[PDB]
Amino acid sequence: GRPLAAAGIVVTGDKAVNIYTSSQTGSIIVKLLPNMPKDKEACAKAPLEAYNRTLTTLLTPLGDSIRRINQNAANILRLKESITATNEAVHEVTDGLSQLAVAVGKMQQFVNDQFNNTAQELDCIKITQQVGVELNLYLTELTTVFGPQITSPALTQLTIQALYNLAGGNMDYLLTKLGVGNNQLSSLIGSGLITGNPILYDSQTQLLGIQVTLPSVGNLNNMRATYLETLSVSTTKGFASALVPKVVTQVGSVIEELDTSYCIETDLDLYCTRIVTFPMSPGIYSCLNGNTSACMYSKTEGALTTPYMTLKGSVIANCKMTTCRCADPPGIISQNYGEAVSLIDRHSCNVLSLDGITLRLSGEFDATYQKNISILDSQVIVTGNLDISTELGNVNNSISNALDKLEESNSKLDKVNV
Amino acid sequence: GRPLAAAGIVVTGDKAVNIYTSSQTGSIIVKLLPNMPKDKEACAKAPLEAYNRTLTTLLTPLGDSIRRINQNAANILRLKESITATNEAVHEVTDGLSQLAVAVGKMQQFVNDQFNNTAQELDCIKITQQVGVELNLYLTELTTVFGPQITSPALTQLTIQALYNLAGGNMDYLLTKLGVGNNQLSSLIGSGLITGNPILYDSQTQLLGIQVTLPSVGNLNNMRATYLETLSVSTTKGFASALVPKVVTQVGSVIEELDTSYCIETDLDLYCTRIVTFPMSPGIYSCLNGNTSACMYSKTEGALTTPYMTLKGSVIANCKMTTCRCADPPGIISQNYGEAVSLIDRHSCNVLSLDGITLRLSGEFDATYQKNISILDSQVIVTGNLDISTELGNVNNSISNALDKLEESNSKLDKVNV
Amino acid sequence: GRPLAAAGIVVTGDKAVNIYTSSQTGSIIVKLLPNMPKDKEACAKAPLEAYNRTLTTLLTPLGDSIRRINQNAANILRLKESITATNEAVHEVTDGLSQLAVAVGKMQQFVNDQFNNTAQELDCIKITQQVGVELNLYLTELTTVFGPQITSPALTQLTIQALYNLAGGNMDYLLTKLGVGNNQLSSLIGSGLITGNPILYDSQTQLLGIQVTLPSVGNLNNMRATYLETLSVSTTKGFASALVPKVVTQVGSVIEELDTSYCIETDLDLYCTRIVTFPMSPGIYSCLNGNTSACMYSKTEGALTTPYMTLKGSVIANCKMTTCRCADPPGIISQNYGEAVSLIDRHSCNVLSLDGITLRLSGEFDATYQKNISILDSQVIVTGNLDISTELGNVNNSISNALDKLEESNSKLDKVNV
Ligand SMILES: *[C@@H]1O[C@H](CO)[C@@H](O[C@@H]2O[C@H](CO)[C@@H](O)[C@H](O)[C@H]2NC(C)=O)[C@H](O)[C@H]1NC(C)=O
Ligand SMILES: *[C@@H]1O[C@H](CO)[C@@H](O[C@@H]2O[C@H](CO)[C@@H](O)[C@H](O)[C@H]2NC(C)=O)[C@H](O)[C@H]1NC(C)=O
Ligand SMILES: *[C@@H]1O[C@H](CO)[C@@H](O[C@@H]2O[C@H](CO)[C@@H](O)[C@H](O)[C@H]2NC(C)=O)[C@H](O)[C@H]1NC(C)=O
Ligand SMILES: *[C@@H]1O[C@H](CO)[C@@H](O[C@@H]2O[C@H](CO)[C@@H](O)[C@H](O)[C@H]2NC(C)=O)[C@H](O)[C@H]1NC(C)=O
Ligand SMILES: *[C@@H]1O[C@H](CO)[C@@H](O[C@@H]2O[C@H](CO)[C@@H](O)[C@H](O)[C@H]2NC(C)=O)[C@H](O)[C@H]1NC(C)=O
Ligand SMILES: *[C@@H]1O[C@H](CO)[C@@H](O[C@@H]2O[C@H](CO)[C@@H](O)[C@H](O)[C@H]2NC(C)=O)[C@H](O)[C@H]1NC(C)=O
Repeated sequence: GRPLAAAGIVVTGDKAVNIYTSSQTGSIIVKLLPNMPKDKEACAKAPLEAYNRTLTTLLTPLGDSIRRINQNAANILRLKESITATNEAVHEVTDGLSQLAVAVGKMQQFVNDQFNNTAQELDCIKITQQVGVELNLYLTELTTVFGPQITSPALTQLTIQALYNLAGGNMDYLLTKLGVGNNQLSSLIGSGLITGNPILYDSQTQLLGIQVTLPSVGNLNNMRATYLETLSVSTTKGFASALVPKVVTQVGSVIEELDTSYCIETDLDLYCTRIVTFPMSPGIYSCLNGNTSACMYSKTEGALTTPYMTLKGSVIANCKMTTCRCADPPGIISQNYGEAVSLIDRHSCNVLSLDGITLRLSGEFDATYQKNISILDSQVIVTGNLDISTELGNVNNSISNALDKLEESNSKLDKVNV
Repeated sequence: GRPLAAAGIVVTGDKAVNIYTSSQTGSIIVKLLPNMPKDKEACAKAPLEAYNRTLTTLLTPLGDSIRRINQNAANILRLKESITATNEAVHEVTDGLSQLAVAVGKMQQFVNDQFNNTAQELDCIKITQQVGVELNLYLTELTTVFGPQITSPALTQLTIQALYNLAGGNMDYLLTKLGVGNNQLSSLIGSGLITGNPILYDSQTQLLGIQVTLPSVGNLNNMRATYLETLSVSTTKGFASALVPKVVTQVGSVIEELDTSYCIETDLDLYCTRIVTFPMSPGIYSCLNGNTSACMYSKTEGALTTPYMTLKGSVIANCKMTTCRCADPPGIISQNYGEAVSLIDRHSCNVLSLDGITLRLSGEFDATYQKNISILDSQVIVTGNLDISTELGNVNNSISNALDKLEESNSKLDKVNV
Repeated sequence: GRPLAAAGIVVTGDKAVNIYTSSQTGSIIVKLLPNMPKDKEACAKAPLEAYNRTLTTLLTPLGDSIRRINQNAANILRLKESITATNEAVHEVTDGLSQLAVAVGKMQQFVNDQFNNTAQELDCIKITQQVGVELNLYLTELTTVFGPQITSPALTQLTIQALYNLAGGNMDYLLTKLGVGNNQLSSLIGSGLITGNPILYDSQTQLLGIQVTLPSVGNLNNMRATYLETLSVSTTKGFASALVPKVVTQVGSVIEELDTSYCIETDLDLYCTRIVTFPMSPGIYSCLNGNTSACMYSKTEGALTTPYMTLKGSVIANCKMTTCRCADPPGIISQNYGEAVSLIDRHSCNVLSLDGITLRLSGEFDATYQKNISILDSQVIVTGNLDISTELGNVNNSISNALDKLEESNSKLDKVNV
């Protein structure tokens, strides 16, 4: 209840009681080498060759710690020597063309077998690239999901992902088989009852095997363990402390001291191997129900003992035995006689100064973790800036003048008599 | 032994005793920047520039927390003007060829200095690629081997790989120097005695220094600590519990209670700073040897105390004070009078329901962790599909007709008289 | 002091006293997807597509555990049929040129639109490459900085980097707000008071949210807790042990026993929720000040109790009740009567053998962790080795002979009469 805080007794903890047993075994088999494409191309043989190599460099130590555990007549002749020499000049132009047509034809299948020789080059780079990145993502994924197991041979608390994969996704089913509620997983994992340890590792196949161990818990209703602490308050004796156990468990109208030696405690759940309770004095039970007039006090204390304590980011102090100075909101703190002890939290004070120390009962820290990616523009020297049109045009035009200069020639024959 | 389980006393733990001391220091110096090729090419300057940058973004915080701690006469003339104009048409075809031969020659050293300009491009990409992947593998390798040390300044349990590297591979030698057996490494690492902490980090060289601390253990034979717990069994008094210590150590015929406050316990090994034993009542020693008739009982118990407990995934319960209902294999469970307490495990029951809770004494979970890699086929627009043969052929053929049309011309002169 | 070691009492621990409270909350919001370049190019859509995919495959499990919690006349005619056929041979050479000039022009815009088609290909690969590597560095960076939080839903000890980012770099300011000194951070983080747990995760935006919890500590000067242990030394009784508490706290001239149940201990700092001290016998206080003649002894011990213990990599043993054999430096060890107990460390012995075990008080292990990167030289088939100069030259030269063979023709006409 609450009136028990009128005798220096304050409830610090309140959690449910559970009984567990490590009677659930599993076996997660991890395939270090991902499933390569059906194409089976040896173009990704480069990124993988290095990936598989960094696996042996990373797993061997782990596997090691397991394996060991007339006058005109001269003109008619001159004309002959003129056209017999003209044909001599045409036969050469023909050789220059019949050999240049080869220099162009030879250059055809060249640039063709060089662009087609690049079509298979760039094709490989894109594949190698994708694989190189996709393969790195996996190695940085395993060292996160199964890090704890890779980094140590002995039992290590599993990873959510590792467990998520174990249940095959269907989590609500896994929990039910163990007897765990939805609002109890956070504490279940944070208890070290979900451990795992490597068992068999193959260097060749790169296939890691892990042995999982899960607990079977049985919740106990109507039974809740309560943690109790006490401060110093003046009484009939004078400056004494209330006498109450540290941990108690209640069922209906039965209250007894709980031995937390057989149990693993959390923030809101206690998983116990066994339950051992002890009978408490009748004067104690009477008090814990509300009868504050039943609690016994004693001077079991020294001079260096503190008149306060910490509870859930708060400070519970006796402000009549110590001046509670509230800094941020100026003024001295106190409480009605109904409560022998004052509770100071964030709702009434941000900075407090007690006898000796100065605790800060408030604070806020908001930060952002991001990354600014900047890519460099590597100017590629490769450019398509070949301008041979100035020469090409002078040909498409020079040919025109060669055709008409011939037309005049061929038309000068239309005027020949005989 | 086993007959002690006839008085409600059950052996839960059984481990060897060890004496240890943190008198072994080491120093692992990690080279964050790998050994670059002797070629010293500045083609891998891109992947490294970013890698070295993410190291300072990842290590600075760590280093920070350390730095601060006639009528025919007209024909003879007409023929002249016919061939003087024909040569006029040949001189132009020559200019068109002598300028096209340049347009082709200029295009030669172009595509040549563009394919050769690509031969050094693709060459760089392949290098950059390999480095980019190889360098990522290392960063995802260090955050796994030396993660614990990078993530925290204070002492942190080393990684198998970190230790494996420390011993230089030869592990059997390292253990011998510390006095550790082969079948004792699993517990040795899982004790937190193999810790390490960063000491000196250089931002420039990217060279991390870690201080290792190893224990020197001395095994004690003939001495084994045994953990003992007790349940409630009806006796001369009626509904009482046997009185026996929690931890005891035996040597030959000497049995005494062991103080486990100076020791770190494991699954099968206890590493102790010291050994403190206490003498136990003669009535106790007599019992632990086999004389069950010597053990004393007492009603040190409450009403909320459990009539059972958990042991190695099993449930040891008194099935005469509580109805043990076996679910999976229907039927009530009990045991011969020879054993006051019943042991229920997987070999006799898969699901049990006791007074209050229902524990599951069996379960199997097999899962597989893999990754399906699928690469995309980026169709490269670059193709070698230049078909200039239709035009090329029309030349290799048109030249033939130009050669024979000239042969007729040159043969029409063989029939000239003078 | 030191004279207390003349009664078998040795100081093992010496740390400062602190009062803490979890009254400091923070919220680190992590942007899983980095800030892409302003260019917004879809050329990095490949590496990111896979990166974002491995995030959902890595975070969903985490988010899941939160969402649910004449005769010559014949000659004048023969000459006509000679040049009319010669022009017939020139008109064809013209067609072969006017069609080859097209085969070259068509090949111009081809290799041009294939090199320019590659200029945008290589450009993309370089971008994709840089992004692929830069993006991998981030995923291997987060699984290290926020690994503990990604791997578990419940509270987990933060990472230096995570905290460094929280304080926005300015660390000296953060500590001051909590009341932590510079030479106290190592112990502060290694206490589990700097915890954090995921609270909200968005699958779409890939934005992780973590709730941070920091303590507010108030140092206590003039007060230092001291850990005390005792060995067996012969006295008036004979073979007994000194009687002194395990932990004590002193303030000025006030010495009392300290209850370390409310406190978290470290290597040099104790962070306590509260301080509970107990009064000790006057005979005890007198001794701890120096009056060794005031300490009481008792035979509270068994036969299996050890005559030694471990302290900071050393062994404190009674070398008059046990023969201390120093191995490395041969000889038996002992100490002046002034000190009832001998302290054996590295400064006086490297290997020791006591009654039962043989501890090694010295050792050094230096190792180096590095990586040798070797890149492969993938010979690119793409080469610029087109040598069409042998054919090109035969044209540039054949044209010369065609020009002069025509010059003779055109000069044979200069000798024509009419
Ligand atoms: C990954 O690399 C390791 C490197 O050791 C390879 O291990 C070899 O496995 C073959 C069989 O596949 C054995 O015959 C060899 O003895 C191993 N190498 C040596 C010399 O130890 C392994 O093959 C690689 N995995 C794959 C499938 O690529
Ligand atoms: C990364 O880039 C972002 C976006 O440009 C930067 O965001 C800035 O944040 C600061 C506060 O920390 C603001 O004052 C600026 O206005 C923001 N800039 C803009 C234009 O958005 C951020 O500074 C960069 N991160 C670092 C530290 O390099
Ligand atoms: C890795 O990157 C860091 C970024 O800080 C580099 O640090 C520089 O180191 C040089 C000496 O090599 C110093 O002169 C500079 O002051 C440092 N940079 C600054 C401005 O802090 C470091 O050089 C890089 N490492 C290598 C070898 O590439
Ligand atoms: C990845 O690919 C593998 C191989 O194709 C898939 O394996 C399937 O596994 C399921 C059971 O989980 C079987 O029912 C199928 O027959 C398997 N397929 C084949 C053809 O082998 C697997 O499903 C894929 N992983 C996921 C979940 O995407
Ligand atoms: C990263 O990948 C996830 C894969 O689930 C994407 O999730 C989708 O988010 C869109 C909105 O952006 C939803 O409409 C879809 O329903 C989600 N996919 C499905 C089918 O679950 C997410 O968009 C990706 N992130 C980015 C920004 O690329
Ligand atoms: C990686 O390369 C380095 C540098 O070559 C090697 O360094 C050698 O280290 C050993 C001792 O471990 C020396 O004996 C050699 O002289 C060193 N070699 C040289 C030339 O420096 C190292 O061996 C390589 N690492 C491994 C194990 O492959």
